[PDB]
Amino acid sequence: GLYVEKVSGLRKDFIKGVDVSSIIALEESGVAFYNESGKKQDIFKTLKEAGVNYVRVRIWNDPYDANGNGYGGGNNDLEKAIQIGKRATANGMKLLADFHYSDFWADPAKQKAPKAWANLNFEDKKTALYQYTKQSLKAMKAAGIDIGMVQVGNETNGGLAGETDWAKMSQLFNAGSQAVRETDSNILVALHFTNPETSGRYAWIAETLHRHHVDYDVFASSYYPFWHGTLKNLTSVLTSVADTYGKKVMVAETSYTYTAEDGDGHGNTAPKNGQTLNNPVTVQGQANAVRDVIQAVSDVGEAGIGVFYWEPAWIPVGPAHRLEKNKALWETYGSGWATSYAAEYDPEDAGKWFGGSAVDNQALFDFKGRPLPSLHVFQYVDTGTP
Ligand SMILES: OC[C@H]1O[C@@H](O[C@@H]2[C@H](O)[C@@H](O)[C@H](O[C@@H]3[C@H](O)[C@@H](O)[C@H](O)O[C@@H]3CO)O[C@@H]2CO)[C@H](O)[C@@H](O)[C@H]1O
Ligand SMILES: OC[C@H]1O[C@@H](O[C@@H]2[C@H](O)[C@@H](O)[C@H](O)O[C@@H]2CO)[C@H](O)[C@@H](O)[C@H]1O
Ligand SMILES: [Ca+2]
Repeated sequence: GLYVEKVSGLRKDFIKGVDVSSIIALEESGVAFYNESGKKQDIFKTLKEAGVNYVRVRIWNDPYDANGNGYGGGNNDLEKAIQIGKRATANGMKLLADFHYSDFWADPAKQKAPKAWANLNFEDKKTALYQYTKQSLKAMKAAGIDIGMVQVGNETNGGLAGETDWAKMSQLFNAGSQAVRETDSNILVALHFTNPETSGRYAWIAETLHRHHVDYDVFASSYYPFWHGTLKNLTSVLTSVADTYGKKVMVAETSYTYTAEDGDGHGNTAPKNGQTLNNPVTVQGQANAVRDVIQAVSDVGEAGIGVFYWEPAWIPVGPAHRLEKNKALWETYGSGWATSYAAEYDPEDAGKWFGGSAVDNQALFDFKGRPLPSLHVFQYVDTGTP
């Protein structure tokens, strides 16, 4: 019964991606995924069949404490990035390596230097970042992974690898870019920012990137309708960057709630009083939201290259009523957004909120691993529903 209005002007090579970085921790936690028919199947195969043509994976330098206890949130390191990349290429999908350049979650409020770079002077940290990127990419190439793009940083609105001065951040951006350029000329270099609704922000950032000669191809943006303003604004601010600086643009992260229920007992990020919810919290609502961001980015014209849905399969390791049993799994496999072992690195946030999935209700799969009708949105935006 799913309905999808055809996206007008959508290019045939539009990037349709998903970030399923938590897939490895989940599978080790016992979680399983299925396909339409209902038979266990590799999620990457189901994604390919759904029309997805790109996979994004977050990479933390060393997301573990001194003893090796994972910080959680998927315990995403280079090693899991290779596992995911291999399965992505094996299923005909390009890879987007997303380097946070930190040992844990990197966002507007958190851009902590990796423990190894904790006390390196700026010069040495820069070359370490360049080196890390270079070696990581080479390990992926060696694994035969088809890399189509690299994100030098994740939501670096106010910092990167412990740095907050934009003159220094730019040098770090170039150190990362350098590595990518040396690895493969065909790999697109992306920079990722968020909060597009903030007046003049993206215009200021783009101009600053230009004044510091940062070498990049894609100006990426997060876009969560709950807090980031209108689609009209998104298109407007991305088009401005595109036309003024000749860059490509895209949405590196987006999602929507298909249900108000919490599937694993650990409070979800959305929905919540105060959040802007222009679509009904249903499977159709979710599908309309995705379809609309795709339209919004496509409306940018030449420069709008794609949209990545963030974590469409971070489903529960168990029902909400088995909360205590779930905690054990989140703790042991880091299949939750964070573990108590991350308190040493991030006492402020992870330190007091560690637990399970905060987005199980925004997946494109149900709590049991079955694909929701909304997964079809990737195929239907080209033609629309029959
Ligand atoms: O569980 C209900 C509560 O969740 C809190 O959110 C927690 C952290 O405060 C939040 O930073 C974290 O977000 C993770 C990561 O830091 C972020 O960059 C990324 O985009 O999402 C991650 C989670 O998917 O999530 C935890 C979850 O407990 C809310 O702050 C609190 O109000 C309440 O909703
Ligand atoms: O990780 C969650 C989420 O954070 C958003 O940014 C919030 C807030 O909305 C901003 O106004 C604030 O400046 O920074 C915080 C981060 O703590 C960000 O815009 C989203 O894309 C997500 O990263
Ligand atoms: Ca939950």
